[PDB]
Amino acid sequence: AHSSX
Amino acid sequence: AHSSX
Amino acid sequence: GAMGSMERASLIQKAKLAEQAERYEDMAAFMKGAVEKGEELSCEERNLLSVAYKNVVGGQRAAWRVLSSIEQKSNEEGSEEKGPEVREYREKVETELQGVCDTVLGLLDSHLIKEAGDAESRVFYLKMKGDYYRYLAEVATGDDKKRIIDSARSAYQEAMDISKKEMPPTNPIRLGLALNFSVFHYEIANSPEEAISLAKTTFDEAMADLHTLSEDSYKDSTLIMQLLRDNLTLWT
Amino acid sequence: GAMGSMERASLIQKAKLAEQAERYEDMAAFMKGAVEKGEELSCEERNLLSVAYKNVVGGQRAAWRVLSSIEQKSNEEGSEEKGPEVREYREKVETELQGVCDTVLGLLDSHLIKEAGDAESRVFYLKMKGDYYRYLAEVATGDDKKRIIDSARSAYQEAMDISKKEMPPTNPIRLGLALNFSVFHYEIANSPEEAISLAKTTFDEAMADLHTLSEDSYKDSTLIMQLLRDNLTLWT
Ligand SMILES: [Ca+2]
Ligand SMILES: [Ca+2]
Ligand SMILES: [Ca+2]
Ligand SMILES: [Ca+2]
Ligand SMILES: [Cl-]
Ligand SMILES: [Cl-]
Repeated sequence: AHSSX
Repeated sequence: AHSSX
Repeated sequence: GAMGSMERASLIQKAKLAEQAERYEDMAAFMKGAVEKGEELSCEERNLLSVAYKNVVGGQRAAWRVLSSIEQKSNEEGSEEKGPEVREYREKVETELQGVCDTVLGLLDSHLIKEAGDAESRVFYLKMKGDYYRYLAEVATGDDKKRIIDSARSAYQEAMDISKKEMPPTNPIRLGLALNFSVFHYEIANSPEEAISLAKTTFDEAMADLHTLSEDSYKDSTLIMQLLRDNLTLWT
Repeated sequence: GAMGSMERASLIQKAKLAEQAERYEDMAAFMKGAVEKGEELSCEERNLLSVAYKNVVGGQRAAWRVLSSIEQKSNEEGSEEKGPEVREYREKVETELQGVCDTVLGLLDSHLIKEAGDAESRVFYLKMKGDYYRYLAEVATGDDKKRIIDSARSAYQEAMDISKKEMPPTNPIRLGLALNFSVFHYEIANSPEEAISLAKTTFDEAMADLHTLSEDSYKDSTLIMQLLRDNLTLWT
């Protein structure tokens, strides 16, 4: 899954 | 310029 | 600390140079030094701190995952025993990763969070606290794994409560917080349905608020909304 | 050293894990520890040593170039003075780069080169010696810049003399040596015509020897020949 920057 | 690995 | 003799402004300037040079360990050390000056951080400075440690721990997490995979294969049926080296080196990387997480959490606790009164700063730091407990949770296996998980959840939840009361649904901090809390639910808390519900509700409420934004703010918000969409596509 | 208590074989095993994890500073430290066991290195071990430090110094060189460019702009006409920070941080990176180069050259001198009797090992180490003096030369500005340049030239020249007597013109070590010596001529010694002549003669003599090779050896040699061709296209 993609998390924030 | 390209050098070796 | 080794940065105690350097001016705050010089540390910030050098953090920006280190980013341009992709020297993220340097960047982190400079920003740690800036935090330890004891003054609150501006919005730009908070993001420098976050970017620096995100990149440092990101490299550690990637390496830990490589090594953990190799370790797990070595413990399958039919695998030749190659000694303690894989475990040892995985533990070495894991300990360094935990040390970075402990450093960030120590900065947040001494004393960034307690002096953060504005919603934008308090939510930012509480999100960071949830993130670095989440990274600890990714590698945790012992008696305190459940407490580590609950520390991440608690930090994310306080940030969510503030952000919902004090920030519009398109605010990029609020969006990135919800994104990461949803990842926590999916990957850490074994709650994929909660992960999916949070990502969809976050996306939909931001969609309905985009009409209030400038072109520049619209670009900032949709960037994170696309990550929510990417995760939902992965998860459904 | 910190690796003195670890088995040689364990250091080599961990160097290979660190490579898979893209942990090149770890990889370098492991291989430094292996060298300091005092035994000669096999072909595979030599290449692990080379890959590790090449990646460490490669990141340092890239950062130094970013910072040096910023520094040079800050010293143009009309540039606002921003204080000593750019120079300071460039010097910090430069000093760390020089320390890595000194470490490699120290390993080669104590005692890899003197115990290297086979052409494949001796040429390999002398090429490395030329490479790391070349990296020192890239950042040198003082009284010993000329001696640093001549130390690179001398090491490359001894490696060339051996390789021409003892190795076929398609040997990948010989080819990579000639490639790097040609780069030295172009970028360090202000001798572009020598750089071009060496690259063309190296390429042409390897071309004429390819018919002797297996498919696998052919692939190894042509890979480096293409880098010679790329440089000639850049330089002509
Ligand atoms: Ca001051
Ligand atoms: Ca369901
Ligand atoms: Ca032993
Ligand atoms: Ca000419
Ligand atoms: Cl280890
Ligand atoms: Cl500095």
